[PDB]
Parts: sequence; structure tokens; C-alpha cells
Amino acid sequence: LTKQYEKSENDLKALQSVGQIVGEVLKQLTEEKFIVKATNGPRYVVGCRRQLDKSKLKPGTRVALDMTTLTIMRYLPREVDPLVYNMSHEDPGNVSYSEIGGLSEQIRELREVIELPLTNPELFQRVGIIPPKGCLLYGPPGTGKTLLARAVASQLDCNFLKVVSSSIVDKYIGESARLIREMFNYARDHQPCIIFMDEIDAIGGRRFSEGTSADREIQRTLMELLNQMDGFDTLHRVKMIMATNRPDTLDPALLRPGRLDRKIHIDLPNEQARLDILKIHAGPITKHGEIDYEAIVKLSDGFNGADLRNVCTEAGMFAIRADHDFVVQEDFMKAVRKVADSKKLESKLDYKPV
Amino acid sequence: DVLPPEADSSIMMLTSDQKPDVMYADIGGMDIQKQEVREAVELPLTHFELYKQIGIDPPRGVLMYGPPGCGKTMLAKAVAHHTTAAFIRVVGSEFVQKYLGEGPRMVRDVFRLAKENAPAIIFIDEIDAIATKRFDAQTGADREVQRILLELLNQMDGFDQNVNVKVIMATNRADTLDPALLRPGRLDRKIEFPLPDRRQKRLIFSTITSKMNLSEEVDLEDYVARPDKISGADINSICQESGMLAVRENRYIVLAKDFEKAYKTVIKKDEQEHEFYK
Amino acid sequence: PLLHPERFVNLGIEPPKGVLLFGPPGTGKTLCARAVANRTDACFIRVIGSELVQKYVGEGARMVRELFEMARTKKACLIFFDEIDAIGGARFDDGAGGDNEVQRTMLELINQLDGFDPRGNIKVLMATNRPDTLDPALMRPGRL
Amino acid sequence: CTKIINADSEDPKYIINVKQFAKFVVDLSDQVAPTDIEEGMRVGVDRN
Amino acid sequence: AEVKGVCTEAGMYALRERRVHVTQEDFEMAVAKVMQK
Amino acid sequence: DKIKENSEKIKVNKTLPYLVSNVIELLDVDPNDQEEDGANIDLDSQRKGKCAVIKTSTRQTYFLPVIGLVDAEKLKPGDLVGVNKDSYLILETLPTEYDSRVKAMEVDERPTEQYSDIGGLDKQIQELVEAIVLPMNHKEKFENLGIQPPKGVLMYGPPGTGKTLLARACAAQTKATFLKLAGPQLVQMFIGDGAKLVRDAFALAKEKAPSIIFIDELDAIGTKRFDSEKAGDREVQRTMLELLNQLDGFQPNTQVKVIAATNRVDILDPALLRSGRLDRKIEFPMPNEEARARIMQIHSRKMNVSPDVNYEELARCTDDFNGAQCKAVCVEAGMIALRRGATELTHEDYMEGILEVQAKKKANLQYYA
Amino acid sequence: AHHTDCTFIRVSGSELVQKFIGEGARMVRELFVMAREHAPSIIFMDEIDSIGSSRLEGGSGGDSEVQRTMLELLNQLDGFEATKNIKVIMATNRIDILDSAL
Ligand SMILES: Nc1ncnc2c1ncn2[C@@H]1O[C@H](COP(=O)(O)OP(=O)(O)OP(=O)(O)O)[C@@H](O)[C@H]1O
Ligand SMILES: Nc1ncnc2c1ncn2[C@@H]1O[C@H](COP(=O)(O)OP(=O)(O)OP(=O)(O)O)[C@@H](O)[C@H]1O
Ligand SMILES: Nc1ncnc2c1ncn2[C@@H]1O[C@H](COP(=O)(O)OP(=O)(O)OP(=O)(O)O)[C@@H](O)[C@H]1O
Ligand SMILES: Nc1ncnc2c1ncn2[C@@H]1O[C@H](COP(=O)(O)OP(=O)(O)O)[C@@H](O)[C@H]1O
Repeated sequence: LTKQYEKSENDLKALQSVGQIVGEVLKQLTEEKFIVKATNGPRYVVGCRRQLDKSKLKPGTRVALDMTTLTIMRYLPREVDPLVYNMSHEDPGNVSYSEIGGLSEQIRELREVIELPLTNPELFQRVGIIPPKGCLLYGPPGTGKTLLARAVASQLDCNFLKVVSSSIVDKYIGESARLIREMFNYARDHQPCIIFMDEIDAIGGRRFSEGTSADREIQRTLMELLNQMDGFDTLHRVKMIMATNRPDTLDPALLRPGRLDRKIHIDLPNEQARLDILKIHAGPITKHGEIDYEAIVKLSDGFNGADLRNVCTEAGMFAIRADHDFVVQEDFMKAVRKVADSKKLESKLDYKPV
Repeated sequence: DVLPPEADSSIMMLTSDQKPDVMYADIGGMDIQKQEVREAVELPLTHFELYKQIGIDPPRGVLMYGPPGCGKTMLAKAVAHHTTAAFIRVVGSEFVQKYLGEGPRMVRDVFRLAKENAPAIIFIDEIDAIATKRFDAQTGADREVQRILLELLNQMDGFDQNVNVKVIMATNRADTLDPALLRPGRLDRKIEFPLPDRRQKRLIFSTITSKMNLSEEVDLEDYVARPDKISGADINSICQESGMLAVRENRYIVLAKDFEKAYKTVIKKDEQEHEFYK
Repeated sequence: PLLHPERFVNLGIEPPKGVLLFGPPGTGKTLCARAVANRTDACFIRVIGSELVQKYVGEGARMVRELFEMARTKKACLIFFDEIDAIGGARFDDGAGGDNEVQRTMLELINQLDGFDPRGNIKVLMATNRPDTLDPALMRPGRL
Repeated sequence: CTKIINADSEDPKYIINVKQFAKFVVDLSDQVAPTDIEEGMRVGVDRN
Repeated sequence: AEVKGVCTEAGMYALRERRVHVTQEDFEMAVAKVMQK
Repeated sequence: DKIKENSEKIKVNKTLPYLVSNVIELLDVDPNDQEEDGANIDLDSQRKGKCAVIKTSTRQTYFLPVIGLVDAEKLKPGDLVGVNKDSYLILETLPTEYDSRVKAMEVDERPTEQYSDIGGLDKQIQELVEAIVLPMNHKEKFENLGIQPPKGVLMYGPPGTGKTLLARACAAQTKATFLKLAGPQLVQMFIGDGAKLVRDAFALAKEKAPSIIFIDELDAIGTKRFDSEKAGDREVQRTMLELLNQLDGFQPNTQVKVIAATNRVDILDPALLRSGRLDRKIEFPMPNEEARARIMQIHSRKMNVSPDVNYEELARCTDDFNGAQCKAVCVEAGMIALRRGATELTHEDYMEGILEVQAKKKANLQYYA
Repeated sequence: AHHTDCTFIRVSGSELVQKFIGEGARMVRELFVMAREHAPSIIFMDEIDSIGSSRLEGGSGGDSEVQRTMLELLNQLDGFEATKNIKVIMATNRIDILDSAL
């Protein structure tokens, strides 16, 4: 008949297939005896087919097995642990470094840590100095540390990884360090990788002494990340970026150089820094051509890099009132005084560097 | 059937391509402890009868400690390259899995692997995850942590008083530990890795600055003069940042202004005191 | 209301589902509670005031959840609380490193008592000897 | 005994877990009608 | 408690001299090194 | 007939008790050098299609060469599939199920409250409609000016002024998937389980694309993070840092609108007052004069009221009250008429309700004036 | 012990015994049995018992089957001796954690 016939015979063909057990090979016993471990539990000794290229079956590899006879079927690449899949190819597209403004000094210092050693590795060799491994961002909130990470993410898109730093913990005594094992093993397999560890202050912190058995697991997740940072096996083409709001509460073993080579400071924006931020955010606004940004930037001191985006948002709200369509500079002066009214119940951040 | 004596261990040796290529002469200014760790590992292989005719009761383990970044992991990394005996390295917090008793089971698998293979050197970095004095807080998780210590303490006592499985382990805080780990019949030999002094700063600076250019207009002893509580890792960060600064100016030659900007970048967060107190 | 749901329907009012008892010790609050549980024609559920204070974090909110769900399952039950100062009346922050978990339990109670689809035809009795160190959210009518 | 989590439409097709054994997709027997079979209560399941 | 460490590290310093002897200068350096810590 | 017999044989094999499982990742197997005839195998080199690896519900991960009666392109790692019991072959793709606590908080009762019952606050109801109702109804009006939709509203004040009315009002009007969340529901037993809870909470709001999430009593989880001890605060700060990143920052979303409420704001972290977390800060003062006379008029709508009462005298006499206290005046006044049995009210019914609400203790103040 | 013409028994007993949780409940049993059957002797026991238990706060907390060990030691310390042939000496540090008032 039509394709209903051809779909049916492939449907009946597929049902005769069976599953296969997944296991790992410990060592090679003889030319036909192989000791394997099923990952759910018990270990066995098995044999190959005849032509599976037994030189390739190395200790530690992953391989499939049959059900009844339990013999070696086909070697497979290393596992990916689909929690790691959810943080690898998940980021939507972002526009480039044009939207971020006023941080051009801190922009270039991150470029020299990440992009330059992989694009131009010869020039560091010519001097003969190993490039730095990782960098740390810190500062008051709302100045764009996460947006800076989005700018680097949509720049070459090498192997960018987004750690939430709160799903690292779990309900069991294990499975927290074991996820960090599979993350860096995924980092070793794909060599030019970038790890982004946002909000480290959850998992990180200081070293206690007989606090709580709950803190013992959070610490056991902590100094494991210290160990896989430098440890025994050094890293290659792996750069880790981490950001927080309080750098004083971090561990001194976390903040020592070698694991965090350069500390990057992001501060509250200056007069010209608040000016061109406002130029970017007021770009797609159908304003009437009388707007003067100089008076607007004058009554905004101590603002973040994000309250100015709220200022641009609130001016359209006053345009929405009586549906005036065009935005008039009087609404910009009115919306500024509304925002600075709200910025009086959250202050005194000023955390000590490093 | 009877297998060959190590078949399932689920942990392998340091192979032959995993040598981390750190030379002994790469380490500068550690001869008070490089020589100590050399005589505490390979020397009692031959001279074992000299302990018995004097009565020192030769040690099995040595525990390193110090401020975080004085050179602890690299010395263990250094002796992995220049050993002829087998070497086994394990993560200090990898036997914490979510089953019943796989922790003590794989700890027994390590020492069985270490005994039957060779007179090997077992290195277990960061034991603070396991070696806490603590107490039996009835939560459902601490009992496996304690019995891992009990399995570790039972197996470090009675090998034969002749097998040359040397044990080496290292922390940064050697205070939150059970006192039986620092007791005889177990890991006894004590070495501290303190912050360097003026002479050892010269040796670390000369070794690191022997591979890039250093045009002769750069003084080296003038940066040694300010004490500033400089660790081992701060020297490498100074040389990297000064090199990266010269990279940024499209220059392959390190100058004296590069070291000054590196010195301000690495160490400036110390000036916090009020004038009227003194 | 639990025996004559005829007067309030024709007069169109609502009964005060929360009543607080207070006074000097040994005056009859326990006797009034037993007298209420005498002729209740309903299900009576007593609460020890320090039962909710527990060692692990967050379990007291689970007791309040299961308690109000058991209240919602049957028809027209009566909650009795005794010694409400143990559950919590203060809102201290003067270096707020002291009690916070029992504040979370009180907050989950405070939320389940009122607002966003309220409980229904249940009533709440409370009793304490010092009704001056209590939460102003508790003293707000609609709950007490 | 078992715990139900999700119910499908038209056809019953309930997603279920036992306590720690496994999770399944099952049907109700002819002994009971499909009315008091809502999500979030324990239900007994034949072992075969 | 430090006297035991004095004797063991005195034996250590005697062993570095490649002798079965335990000399006086071994004890002097023993006191100095143990006292230092 | 010939094809329908094959259609009959397919439905025979899929009986009903399918085990469920998770898909780990999808693979693809290349052919080998030369497969020997007389010892060849179909489930090998001669399969250029797709493949998958599946972890079962019994924590045993198996492998399958043929995916089966599912299109391969629809499957993504992290999904749930209805595999068999013997061949362990994929049969059906199920809707993804969530945590049992997450499955309970969907607003299904659909309450009904109009805006006229919150008389006294018409300035605050103007912007609260503005920051919520306009984006999911008029996308084209905001897009013509083209700036950004709002993100989050904080409502706060003294606890009697009335804030849960406006939360219940917006669930009454909008036909979006309103979602209800409490403060201390997020604080859980073990470590973890709050990070999983908020992530599951936002995931349920993703598929129901017009949705409002409401968080009540934000001062429970969301206290000021400082240098302290113990594990009680550190678990809450772990869930707060999970909340802030999933709300604004990486992966921005328009389709989820968050509403937060509290009674104190000095305790909240300043990171809650950032860009997209809390957009507007809304006050709720105590009712002054005409709001108090408006409140008693609203609540006494059902009650039989004698038509010689003037509410301005009540509003003048009742001082330092709120919405709930003026509500309690009306209920108490209606009972006093029931005590004497009179149907319609009077002025002195209200005044005795006033004297009960103030809760004045025994005085002995007879040495004044 | 040597000058009183008695044998000396030293009890290590810190944590290697308590690995099989209730072995302490037999540790204080059989030891005392040998100290009752061998000779006039003394028993030397270290700080560890105070490390093992302080009081019965673990009676409502769990006892980790160690305070019960202390409890077992308690009755076997009481028993009926009146010197007889068994005596005990306590050597310890930080005396103010255990329950010497009872
Ligand atoms: N003597 C030395 N000479 C040169 N560099 C050194 C020396 N000692 C340490 N370093 C530097 O220290 C780093 C190696 O790790 P590090 O010595 O800090 O580990 P560690 O002492 O075990 O520290 P931690 O306990 O913090 O993990 C490298 O950056 C290396 O340049
Ligand atoms: N009006 C009363 N008539 C009869 N007995 C009374 C009366 N008031 C108190 N009692 C007696 O007082 C005894 C103890 O008082 P009760 O148990 O009521 O304490 P309470 O008022 O609840 O106080 P508290 O909870 O502070 O201890 C009761 O057993 C009861 O017999
Ligand atoms: N302005 C008002 N007009 C009419 N009724 C009001 C007003 N304000 C509050 N109410 C009454 O308050 C009751 C609901 O409690 P309310 O909204 O005051 O609590 P809240 O402030 O949101 O919460 P919380 O007690 O947690 O602070 C309802 O019975 C409602 O009629
Ligand atoms: N330099 C800047 N220029 C323009 N907008 C900025 C800038 N910095 C921050 N923003 C605004 O702040 C938001 C990002 O906030 P967030 O990532 O929370 O900052 P942080 O993580 O540093 O607190 C963005 O939506 C962006 O609109």
C-alpha cells in the first residue's frame, strides 16, 4: 500500500531487537578472558567476539555486553552524565560587547586571560611563561557580572559551561563530588573549554571546626574542587571563571594564586560610565528629539549599572499613561526621581577586595 | 577459579605517561625538606638494619602541613617523577559514595593493591575530608565517616614491620585531626612547610626567572627587601603578571616597570590601620 | 455555628474563627478547653505548644502542613493550641543569630491560618499567660 | 502498596512508583471503577 | 611529651651520621630542633 | 487487511505495564572494516541509524541499538520514556512528571475577588495592574514603543494594611496559569531539596507560558546574608542564591512574572533589589480617613444595615486601625444586634464593636479630669 | 603496681574496639573478668572513657552504643568488690566533662 505498510514492517522488525548491558573493563586477563564491571553492581569475566580490535579495549573504557551469554559486544566513548548535558548546549544567543559599556578596562583584562592564550599561543611561549588559569569577578550587585559572562559566552562559543552552584549539592553522602568528577572529565575530553561558576559563595565559604555534619559534606565538596583545580593532573586549555558578591568570606586556599590568578574588580559606574550606559539602553526608544542626558546623569549618584535600565523602562510607563507614544525629557526627569526614591532602603555593601 | 592477585581494584597506578614532568631541580629553596623526604622514602629500603641496632622504630608515614601554597603538592608531584618504585595516588574524598560499606571496601582494595604490587608509595592528598577528630553525631552519615578512619587506622599498624609501602599525606591545617594519627605505630615523621625567608625567596626567584628573558636593567634583590608575607605561589603569580603585562605591550622583553606593576597587583591589600593609635 | 447554621445565614454575618484566651495562671483556660471539647459534636485536635520545636531544620513546617491537611480532610474540626509563646511571638533581629527556625515554623503557621484560599469551617483556640510578647501578625483580626 | 504520581487522559495509564523498587505505568483492575483514583494517594498493586 | 621526640630525632641525626653511635652533639642539635618547634 | 494485521500485532506487544526510565544520551555507530558472512550480526556495524543509552528506574543502565517505535529527533537527554519489561525497548514518550510538592501548588480553585473590595488603595492598584496585566494582554502596545516588560513587584508595609487581597485579585481576573508558592515551603529537610524545588517550580511555569508565580512572606527565605555559624542559615542562603540566578541573570525569561510580598523590608538582602529581581517597590500605608469609611461600606454590603448611620463619624472615632481591624468592627457590630435580637443595625451597635476591637483592659482611671 | 606486688594491665581501648559498636559493652566485661581471675592487680584506663561518654544526654540523643558502654562499665565498676583483688586507677585530662558527681 502506501507508507503505512512500510512503517508496519519496520515496526515489527524493531520489536525483535533486545537491550544490551553497559559496563566497564578493568583489565585484560588473557587473549579471550576479560574482567568487566557492570555499573549497577557486580563484576564478571567475559569474552570478546572475535574482531573487536582488542588492542583498543583499554582498562577504564566503556563497553556494551549481551544479556544471556554476557560477552563483549562493542566499545563506546566515555559517558556524558546528562546533568552535564543540561549545562553545555543550553545557552541562547547573545549580542556582542557593544551592550556592555563603561567596563572597557575590565573587558580587556578578561580577554587577555581567556581569548589570547588560545588564539595566539606562540607569543606566550616566545616570552616563555605559562598563561593564567582562572579569574574572579566581584563587586556590588547590578553592575553586570553575569552579563559580562554572557558576552564572553557568545564570542567564540568554545565549550561554555554554566554552573548554577546550588545543584552541586544533593541528598546523598556522595553524588556531589562525583558530579564535579564528570564535569572536569568532560572538560578534559573537549580541550578548549570554559567553566563558569556563578555564585560560588553557596558551595564555597570558610573552613569550620566541629560545626555540623551538614557542613562536613559542603566542605567535602569544597576541597575536592581545590584538589581538581591544580592537584596532580594539571589542566590544559581549561579556564574557569567565577563571580560572587562577597569575596571576604571565601576560603584562603580557594583565593590563593595558581587557582585564581587575577582578581577583577567591578565598581559603581562613574559620570561618563553612567552616560554611555544610558546611551545604549535608550537606543531603541522612540523619543522626541529634545532629550539631554547630562541633566539626567547628574541626579544619579551611587546608581548601579542596572537602575539606569529601570529608568529607561519607567519612562515608557509614563509614556503609557495617556498613551503619549513619544518619550519626552520631562518623563526622564520624573522617572529618575522615582528610582532614586526607591534606592534608599538597600545600601552599605562596600565589601573588602579579595 | 583463582584470579591473578590484583584483578578488580577499580583504581590504577600512575602508569608511564602520567608522570607530571616536574624536575627535582625545578624546586628552589626546599633543601631542608627535599633531603628529609628523600631519606624518609627510598633510604630505609637498604639500611633497615641500622634502625634496629639503634632503636628508632622506623616510620611508616609522614604528614606534611603548612600555609596554603608553600609547596606541598608539588613536592609529592616531584617525587612521582623521580621514583623507580611504583606510585599510587588517590583523592582524599573519593571513598564517600552513597552505598552501605563501599568506603571501607575500596580502602581495603587500595592497601591490597599497594602490598602485592611493589614497595610502592601511596599518596593521599587532602585528608581533612576524612581525618577529623569529631564525634559520633547520630545523623546517618557520620558512622561511615568514622568507620573509614577506623579501617584506615587498623590497616596502618600491622603489615609486617618489613614491607616498604611508604605512606605520604598532606593537609593545610594539621590541627583538626584525631590524635591517634599522630601517634607511634602509624604516621610519625613531621615536617612543616612554612612561609619562605630572604634566602629562600632568592632561590625561588632565581629558579623561576631562569626561563624568560630578564633584561639586565631589572634588579632582583630590591623586591626581596620588602617582606610582605609572600608565599610560594605568590612568586609565580608575580612573574606571570609581569610577563602578561609585557605581552600586552607587544614586547618579548621583561622590564623593571613590569615587576613594579606586578608587585602592586599581587600585594597591595595590607594598608589598613589608623594613625592615632600610635 | 457548629450546631445552628441557620441564624448566621439569614442574618448574613460570619463567625470569628479565631479566639485567644489569656489571664493569670490557674484560672480556667484548661477547664474552658476541656469544656469546649466536651460537647463539640465534632473532631477535636489538641496541640502541645513545644511539640513543633524540633532538632532538624524545616520539619516543624511539615507538622503544620500535615496538621492543616488533616483538618481539611474531615469536616469541621477544632484546633486547640496551648502555651503559644513556645511556638513564637517575638521577631528579634538584634544580631539575629538566635532563633530563626521556630520563626519559620510560626511563619508557615501564620500563612496557613489566613490568605489565599483560607481553611474553611475550622476554628482555632489559643491560650497563653503573657499575651504581650506576641507577633502583631497574630494579634491582627481575621486570625485572632 | 504503591504511590501514584500522574494520571493521563481518556485511557487511565497511571504513572506510579512502589516505594523504592521501580517506577511503572499501569492500569486499574475491573474490581474498582476509575473515580476515587486521583493523584497523590497510595494504591495497592498486584505483585504479578 | 617532647622528650620522646627528642630521642627519636636524635636517633635520626645519628642515622644521618651513618653511625651506630648516638653522640652528644646529636642531643644538642636534638634539643635545638625540637625546642625550635 | 495485510497491513492491519501487522497493526494488530504491534498493539499486542505493547500490553500496558511499561517500565519508565531516563535517556542518558544519544549515540551513532559507524560500520567496521568487513563483517564476516555466516557470523554477521545485524545489531552491529550495519546500523547507520541512531541509538540511545537508557538508565532504568532500577538504577541499571542498559543500551539499545534500535530506538524503536519513537522518532529519534524528538528525544533529548533528560527525558522520560516508557520502556518494556523484557526486551527493554523504547515504546512511548511520556509527559515529564515533577516533584509531588510541586504538583500541589497550582491554583485550581480559581478565587473570585473584584477590585472594588480593596477600596482605599486606588493609587497602588493602578500600577499593579500596569506592571502585570498589560504585558500578557497587549504585547503590541509595549512592542511599538519597544523597551522591556517589567520583572517582579515587591509589595510591603504594616501587616494589617492588606496585601493578600491584591494577590487574590490578580488570580481572579487574569486567565493565565497563576501559581502559588509560600515562604517556608522552600526550606526543606536535607541539604539540597530547595534548589531542586525552585528549579522544578520555574520549570512548571515554563510550559504554561502565560504564568504568574506568587511568593508570600519573602522574609522567611531571603534574610540578610552575613558572617554567621550553624547550618540553618547556610541552607536558606543556598536556596536564596539559587532563587536569584534562576529569576534574573543567565537565560532571561519574559513568560514568568514573579510577585513577592512581605511585612518588613530591612531584613531582605540588597541582592533582591537588583535589576530584574524586584522592579518596583510599593508602599502600603495605614488608611487615613476616607479609606476607613470606604472599608466599612464594602464589608457591610451583605449585612442588613439600618439606613441612619454616617460612616465619617465612625472613621473619625476609629484611629490607628487597618483594613482587618475595620473589618472586625463590622462583624462584631452585627453580632451585638444578634445578642439583643434586632435585625437591622444601629449606630450604637458599631460603637460597642469599636470598644471591643480596641481591647482596652480594666482601667480604674477615675482620677482624671 | 610493681611496688604493691601486683600485675599491671594497660587498656588502649580508644576507638578500635568501638568499631563493632557494642564491643565496648563486652570490652568492660571480659577485661574485668581477666582482672578478676588472673591475680591481685590494678587496671589502668585513660581519658577515652570521658571521650566515650559524658552523661546520658545521648540517652535522648542516641548513645551511639558508647554511653551504654559507659553504663555497662558503671555497673561493673559498682558490682561487689570491696578491694578483693581488683583495683582501678584513672588517668585523664580535662576532668570536668564526665559525670563524677554520680
Ligand atoms: N619552591 C617553589 N618554587 C616555585 N614555585 C613554587 C614553589 N612552591 C610552590 N610554587 C608554586 O605553587 C604552585 C603549586 O601548588 P602549591 O605549591 O601552591 O600547592 P600546595 O602547597 O599543596 O597548596 P594548597 O594546600 O593550597 O593546595 C605553583 O603555582 C608553583 O609555581
Ligand atoms: N471557675 C472554675 N471552676 C472550677 N474549677 C476551676 C475554675 N477555675 C479553675 N479551676 C480549677 O483550677 C485547676 C487548675 O487550673 P487550670 O488547669 O484551669 O489552669 P489554667 O488556667 O489553664 O492555667 P495555666 O495553663 O497557666 O497553668 C483546674 O483543675 C480546675 O479544677
Ligand atoms: N483596605 C482594605 N479594605 C478592605 N478589606 C481589607 C483591606 N485591607 C485588608 N482587608 C481585609 O484583610 C483580610 C486579609 O488580610 P490582609 O490582606 O490584610 O493581610 P496581609 O497584609 O496581606 O497579610 P499578613 O497578615 O501576612 O501581613 C481580608 O478579610 C480583607 O477584607
Ligand atoms: N555596564 C552595563 N551597561 C548596561 N547595562 C548593564 C550594565 N551592567 C549591568 N547592566 C544591566 O544589569 C543586568 C544584569 O544584572 P546582573 O547580571 O544581575 O549584574 P550582576 O550579576 O553584576 O549583579 C542586565 O539586564 C543589564 O541590563
